[PDB]
Amino acid sequence: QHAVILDQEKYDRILKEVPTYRYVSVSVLVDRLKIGGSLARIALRHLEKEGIIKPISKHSKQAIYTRAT
Amino acid sequence: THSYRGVDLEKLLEMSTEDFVKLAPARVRRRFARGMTSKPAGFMKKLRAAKLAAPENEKPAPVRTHMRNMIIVPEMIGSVVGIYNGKAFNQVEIRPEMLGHYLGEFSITYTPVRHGRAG
Amino acid sequence: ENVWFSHPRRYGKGSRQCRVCSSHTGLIRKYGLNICRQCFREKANDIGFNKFR
Amino acid sequence: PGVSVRDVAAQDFINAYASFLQRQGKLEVPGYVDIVKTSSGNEMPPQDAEGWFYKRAASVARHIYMRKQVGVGKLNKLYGGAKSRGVRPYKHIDASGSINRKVLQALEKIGIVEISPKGGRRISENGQRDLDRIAAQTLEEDE
Amino acid sequence: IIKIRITLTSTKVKQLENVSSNIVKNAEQHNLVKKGPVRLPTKVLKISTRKTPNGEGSKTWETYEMRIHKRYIDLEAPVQIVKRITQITIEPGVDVEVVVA
Amino acid sequence: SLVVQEQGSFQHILRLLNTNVDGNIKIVYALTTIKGVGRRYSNLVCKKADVDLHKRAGELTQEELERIVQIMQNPTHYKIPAWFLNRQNDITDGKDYHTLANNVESKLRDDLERLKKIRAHRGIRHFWGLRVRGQHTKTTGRRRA
RNA sequence: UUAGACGUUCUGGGCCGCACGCGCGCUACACUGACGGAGCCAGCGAGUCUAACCUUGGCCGAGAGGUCUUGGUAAUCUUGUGAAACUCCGUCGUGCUGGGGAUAGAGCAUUGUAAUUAUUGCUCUUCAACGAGGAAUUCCUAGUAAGCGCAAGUCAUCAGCUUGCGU
Repeated sequence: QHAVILDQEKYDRILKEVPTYRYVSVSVLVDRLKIGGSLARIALRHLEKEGIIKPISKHSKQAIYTRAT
Repeated sequence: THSYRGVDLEKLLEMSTEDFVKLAPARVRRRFARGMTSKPAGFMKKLRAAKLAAPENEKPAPVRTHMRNMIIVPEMIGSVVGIYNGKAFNQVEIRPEMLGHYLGEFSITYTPVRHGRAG
Repeated sequence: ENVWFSHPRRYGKGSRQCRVCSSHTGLIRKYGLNICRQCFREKANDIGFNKFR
Repeated sequence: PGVSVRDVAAQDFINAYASFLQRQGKLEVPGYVDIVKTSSGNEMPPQDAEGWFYKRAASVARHIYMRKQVGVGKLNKLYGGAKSRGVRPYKHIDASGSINRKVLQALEKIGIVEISPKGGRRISENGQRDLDRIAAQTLEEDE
Repeated sequence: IIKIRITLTSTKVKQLENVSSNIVKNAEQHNLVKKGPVRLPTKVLKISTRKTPNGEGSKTWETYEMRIHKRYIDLEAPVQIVKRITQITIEPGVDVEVVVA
Repeated sequence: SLVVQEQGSFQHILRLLNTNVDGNIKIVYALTTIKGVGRRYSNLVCKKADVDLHKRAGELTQEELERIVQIMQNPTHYKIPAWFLNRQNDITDGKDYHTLANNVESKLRDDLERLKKIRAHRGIRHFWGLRVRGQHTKTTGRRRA
């Protein structure tokens, strides 16, 4: 079903597809990509410490992110 | 081969009823911690006195009683007891693995169902 | 005959009873009243329990 | 111009103070810190298994700061919640008392609360001095 | 002189307030410091029986109430005038207790 | 930013105590498919075996799994207190055992057969296939199955 | 009917017994969620003198609970009843799964003269049906419906019930 471990063929799919995502979120990752949900909640952290997406609101039950540029 | 909680069966009989409770479960430990004036001597005198009737042959005379709420102790091993179910005394020989149980566990108080099928 | 009344009555419905009719059913023991439901309803007015709202 | 812990957000103070207690490393966490459920209404142990005890010690010290004095019976009612007893409805259940008593004894040994007249435990001379210093740093975190 | 306290308890408003009024009226007939009547919150004692004997009918419920009004007055007086004022104002339905200190 | 790129050491379904453990769920709840461990026993044995709880089961190289199954089969030697234990002063030994994967259905069978051959009231209810605890039967418990 | 009692009292048992049909309900079928930390907010009330009631605080214990004391005959003490839903942060990630907790095993306690046909509480283990319920059918118009707990009655012990109360 949904992948829970990065396999370096999903990793480059992260970097070259989330800039095309104008709305990006936990449920956005698991629908268009096939990712484990808890991997998405780690990915949205990783996509913030180096800016590829930017936060507009961070609630514990809902994260909302847009492309940085 | 039979042991209760690590002590052998030949260690059970050569052991007082106080030392048996010290390794019993919590219900048995609680009852005889507050078991003063429980009147235990009237029944237990008739059990040892019935073991002298049979020298070496088959099981002793039954000792019928109403006390369904009495915990089986190792001094009762080998005796036979008629336990009042409410209308009738049922003889049950006290097997060694009956320790810590109530006498009412071995005399049912109802004839179960037999739903239909008159036959 | 030393077994005549020997069963303990120290708690539960067998010990307490109504002080007007000596029943065990429907007892009211709020504020130490000890009167049955039906007896209390006939003399709540004398005790001082009126019915306002 | 001078701040108390009442000018700091509760969650942001307790997290910041819990980290400070662990960095000092002198609290004498009990050996049973990783076995216990912390209430009989709970189902599972605390998830942050390394530093859940420092968060109770930080939460309790702020609570004693804001109140006059409390004892281990008031903390059990505070930290307890509803219990799922399956097919029967929920009800309030008090928390574990051994944990709160060990927290209070640890705080007395570090010397941040003290035994009080009228019972319970009040916050101490060093308690106000030390709670307010981390209270000062938490305001000035924003660069 | 001595510090005294008079506590009044009744189930009747009209029979209690005039008794406390007589207490204070005798208190400034010969003047002394009042600490006048501090009315405690009224207590409503509720008994909720069902309605009936036997449970036939709609499940209708009654509630009966007894209302307890309580008042205490904290006076100080010489020892002589204590007994007379505690004995003159005696009225049915009103329970008066006097605490010595 | 906890992204890790391990690719080769991951493993699918794997056997522990003769049970297929799912390899791609978190280890504490992956162990709970073993009959005899639960969400709170497995948590404590992972803590005692010193496993990072955030790992999937496809992690946990074989010496860590060997440590884990050492803890499960012998808890009291690794400071687990005797009140987690599934059997305490059990029925014959007086020792403290935590019953595990295949022994759970057998020790239960041992206990039922032990109190069936004595003709205790619990045993007769078990043999008849009725509710052995003191609970009503007139309206519930239908569809014996 | 009234002495071999239909009076009364005592030991046991039953009222709870299960092929099955019905009525009131409780918990659910999960992400508007479960779990773990953190925040922290009521109102109605009840409570012991020749009797052991409500119990703060210290100590012990994983917990249930134990123990040493204390306050209160009460707008004074329990009690600000620091209630629960709720709120914040994190773990889970659409999988009858970390939803659900029926059924069952082993132990530790508490009330009671007495707990077996589990009184009840707790600890570990066991992990059932249930994926939003056919014909039918109930209640309800604003601080109402619904969600959420709390006190009291019954009580020695037992609340999935009721009478109220607030959120």
